[PDB]
Amino acid sequence: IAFGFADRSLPHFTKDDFSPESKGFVENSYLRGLTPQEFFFHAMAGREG
Amino acid sequence: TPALTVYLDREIALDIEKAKVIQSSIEYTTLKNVTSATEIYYDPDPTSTVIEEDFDTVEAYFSQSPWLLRLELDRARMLDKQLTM
Amino acid sequence: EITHAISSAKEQVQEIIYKAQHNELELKPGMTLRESFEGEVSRTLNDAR
Amino acid sequence: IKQKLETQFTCLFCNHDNSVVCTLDKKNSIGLLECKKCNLSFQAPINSLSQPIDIYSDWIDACE
Amino acid sequence: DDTITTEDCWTVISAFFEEKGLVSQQLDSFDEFMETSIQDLV
Amino acid sequence: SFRFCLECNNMLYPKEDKENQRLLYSCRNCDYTELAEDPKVYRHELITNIGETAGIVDDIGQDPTLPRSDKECPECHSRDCVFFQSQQRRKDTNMTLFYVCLNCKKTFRDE
Amino acid sequence: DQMLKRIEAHMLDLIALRGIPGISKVYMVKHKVSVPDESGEYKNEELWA
Amino acid sequence: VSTMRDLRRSGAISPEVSIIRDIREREFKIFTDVGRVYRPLFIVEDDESKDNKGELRITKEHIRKIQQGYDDDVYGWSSLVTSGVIEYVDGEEEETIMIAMTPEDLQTRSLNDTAKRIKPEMSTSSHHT
Amino acid sequence: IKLYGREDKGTGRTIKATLPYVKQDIPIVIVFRALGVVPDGEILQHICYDENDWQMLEMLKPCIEEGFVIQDKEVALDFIGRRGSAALGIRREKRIQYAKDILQKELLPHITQEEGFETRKTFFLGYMVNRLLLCALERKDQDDRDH
Ligand SMILES: [Zn+2]
Ligand SMILES: [Zn+2]
Ligand SMILES: [Zn+2]
Repeated sequence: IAFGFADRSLPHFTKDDFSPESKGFVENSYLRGLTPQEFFFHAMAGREG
Repeated sequence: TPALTVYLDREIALDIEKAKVIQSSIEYTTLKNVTSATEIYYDPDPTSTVIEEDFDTVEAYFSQSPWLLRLELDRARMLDKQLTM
Repeated sequence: EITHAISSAKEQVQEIIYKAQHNELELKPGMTLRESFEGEVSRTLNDAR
Repeated sequence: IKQKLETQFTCLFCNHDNSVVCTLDKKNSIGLLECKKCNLSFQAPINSLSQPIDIYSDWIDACE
Repeated sequence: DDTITTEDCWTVISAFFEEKGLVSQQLDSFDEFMETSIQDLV
Repeated sequence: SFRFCLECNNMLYPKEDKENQRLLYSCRNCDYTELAEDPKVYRHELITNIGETAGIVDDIGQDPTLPRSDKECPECHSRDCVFFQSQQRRKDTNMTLFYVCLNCKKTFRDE
Repeated sequence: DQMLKRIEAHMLDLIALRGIPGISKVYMVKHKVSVPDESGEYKNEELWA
Repeated sequence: VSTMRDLRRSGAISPEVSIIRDIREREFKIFTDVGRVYRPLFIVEDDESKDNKGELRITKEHIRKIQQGYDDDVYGWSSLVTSGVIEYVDGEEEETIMIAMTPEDLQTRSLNDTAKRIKPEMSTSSHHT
Repeated sequence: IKLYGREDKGTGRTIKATLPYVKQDIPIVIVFRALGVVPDGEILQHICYDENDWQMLEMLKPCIEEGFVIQDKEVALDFIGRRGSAALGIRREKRIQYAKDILQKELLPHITQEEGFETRKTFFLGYMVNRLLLCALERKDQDDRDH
């Protein structure tokens, strides 16, 4: 997931972070539900596909 | 993606240093690669220079248009190309 | 066990980050430090999942 | 390289349109104009930024 | 004062909705159009 | 860096003086001619590392969007500082981050 | 003056130190290849390329 | 910029007016245009001079007052907006801000349930504003 | 606007502008001179603001070199008015005035539409071309059109 916002993909994250989740890693599963950021990354992937 | 699948010679195919030598000889190289910085000088003196980055070098080396075409190369990249300046 | 594996993988990624940021991560053939970093991170996440 | 230009510009003397030939000659930075009807010619220095339209403008500024 | 619960946010949403509604911006732009656009263009 | 003429306001074009065999700084719309301090005429580089440490703004300490950090400040010795990476868009940018403090505003590398 | 910079720019590119032109880069690649064996069977063979 | 921010927060300037300062570029752009879009946002008071620091401006008092719908010396949504407890943000304004994705997330937290999603670590920066 | 010239190709890194109701591009310096600041010092001031950025100075240098024929507002204007996409026979009498009109009108009308603020246009144009040069240097990201 890229930095669609300036120097970050989302306003809810600080600038210049690189942790897996910080650039589009999902740790949860559907049963666990998805937090909004990972939901949105999945939605982006689905729209792309 | 233009590219070539190249097969070396049997001895080289199992050899690494020979393979690297062949690659370096084959891989295309230019001064721009080993070139690092360029500086155009009006060096009025054909017999010497008024810049100290090479003053002693020209003095030991020296022993028309006065404008100087002076440039710098990249030692690290120069040796990366298996060549010397 | 899944969570321990996820923690280990995220630790791997964080160590890769500390590696690259200190100008210590080795360069991949024909693939930049940023691109090598991305590849290593992606491989780590694939391994984790 | 010479470039003869049989242009559409109208010349003031014989009042025939497309009668002005704006042959640009940048070699000496000096232009050339010709008419096929009254044979009037115009002269003007031509920089690296002059065109047949600029040449015609200079001609109008000069003659009239 | 205390922490803001989630239902706090839900009633926030309800009040916002009741003021503006679903077609809020629609009617807003339509009204501003009829109000200022016509005379300004004239 | 190339400069113009003070009174003519046109660019100083360094023309050689063969008689003295020296470098000058000669305008063209005027005749104001001045000596050239350095025989260098023009200089251009190939590998660029400039602008990485020159893109600094004072009020950067007031931005909350940037993350904070406990990275010890070399000068102010604070434990609440922001960090970022160079603005250079080159594909080969090396991400040795330019840690910046609340006060010092110094692009320090603790490697 | 202008001639000197023209010469500078002209030489900056038109000097190839070595290598076949049109080859930006070459890779040192190893290759496995099935090789018939003396007794008659086949043996794979890692080999540079 | 702080002054004009508070100016619009009071309601003196229209909320739709967009005020954006570019710290890095040394630029300050303000927009008051038609056709711009926006969405509301809670305002986490971040001044390092009071208890509300890093805390919401809205409070249960406003909640009660809205539940009334009247002002206890009409109290509507626009009343909340004007009071300075609620602001909008357009697409561009969204970038230069740090939002708390949940009311809980405002307070720095201190478990292990297998039937729930997972919240972020948030440890790379020991300080949040 | 467009960064003419390629990296050490196309000769210098020149820039020429595109305008409404025209048919050709013009060197940027020329349109500066037709707007009041004929000298290149003012043009660079309005364009370059970190004189230490010699790199900016040398990318613009070909633009400055090519901007030496025009030295006043009237030649710059008739020059410009010569390419105003208008009829034939406007003569310098009215060509300069029409050029000044299109410098004022049809040009950044959102900034100003009257006289006396062509200086504001010059400052804004210098800023915009400075942004263009920064992008050419690529010290900043290309403005994401998808943003
Ligand atoms: Zn005729
Ligand atoms: Zn001068
Ligand atoms: Zn510090």
